[PDB]
Amino acid sequence: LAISEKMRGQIRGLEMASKNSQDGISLIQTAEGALTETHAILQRVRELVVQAGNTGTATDLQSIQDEISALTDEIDGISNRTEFNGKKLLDGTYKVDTATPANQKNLVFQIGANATQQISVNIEDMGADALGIKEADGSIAALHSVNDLDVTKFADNAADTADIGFDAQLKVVDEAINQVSSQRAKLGAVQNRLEHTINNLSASGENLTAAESRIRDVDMAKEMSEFTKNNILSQASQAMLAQANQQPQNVLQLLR
Amino acid sequence: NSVNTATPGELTLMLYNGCLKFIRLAAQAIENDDMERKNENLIKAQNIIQELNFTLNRNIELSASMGAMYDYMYRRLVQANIKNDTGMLAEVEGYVTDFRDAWKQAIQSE
Repeated sequence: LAISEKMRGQIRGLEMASKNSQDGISLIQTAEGALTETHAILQRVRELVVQAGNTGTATDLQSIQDEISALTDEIDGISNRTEFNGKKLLDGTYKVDTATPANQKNLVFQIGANATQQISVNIEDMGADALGIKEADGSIAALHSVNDLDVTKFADNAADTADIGFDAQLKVVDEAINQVSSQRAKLGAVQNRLEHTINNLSASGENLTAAESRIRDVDMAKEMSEFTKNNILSQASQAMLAQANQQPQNVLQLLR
Repeated sequence: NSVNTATPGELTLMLYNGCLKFIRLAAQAIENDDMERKNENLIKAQNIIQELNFTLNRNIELSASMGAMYDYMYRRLVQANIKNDTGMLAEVEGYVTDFRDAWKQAIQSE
């Protein structure tokens, strides 16, 4: 057992780096899955804005606006409830803050070969009042956010009316869609970097366990699984000696 | 529960069964798009495979091929995690089922 016990100490560093990279990838996949929902909701909001801009039936406008307001509330819910290990990911907790860096919070990941190079990652506010036409700075002026959409104003304003006409409110949705797409793409690049780290960690572990890194592909693993299964059946006493070496308190902990 | 009761062979069988349970839970989490749940269960499954590998008596000849399978199972579960690949999970589930079924027979006929 002592041979196997020190093999733990050899690759303990690689295993914990592998767990950290897995945790980081799943955090990003959690954020990306929620952003996919927000993007889909924004696409539906655009359909309703376009429908409102072509409707001459104002109670139709009010019913369309009711749906839009419920959809932008869905966007707020996603930005407020999306979490990984209790950390709010999409509510602006981790947004960049170049105007006041003292207020900025970063997500930290470990990247590169050996998973020792730290990087900082930010995620912008994805709530409805933080998506839309941005000013020169990060700010969104009045009537320029997805939360400000109001298609009932189309009844009293021409399509080219500033801020509240059909063209301007449609532009708010287009900009918001691209903002969500940009945030998801930036997180995908980080995920790609963590994937490369995982594959270098695996190659490092493959080198340190030569003759236990022996299984290459599905064909070998399938064939070795059947061969090993039959050897366990045929050599029960050897199988017991080889593997039945767990201590009871470690088993209860692993089965939680 | 009543673990100090179990024989050494029965303890190992408990580990194989837990590994399968956590892989199945992670596959289900992938269908439900629950990334955190998938990640939690695959790491649980990986920890079991690593505990099995590190409790091998490598003076016994059988330990070489069992540990080589554990190494592939661990690497394959990591890939399935980051790729959301249920197909990969079904592959590793088949290996653990092989080990589980043979182990359960081994402690019986003994």
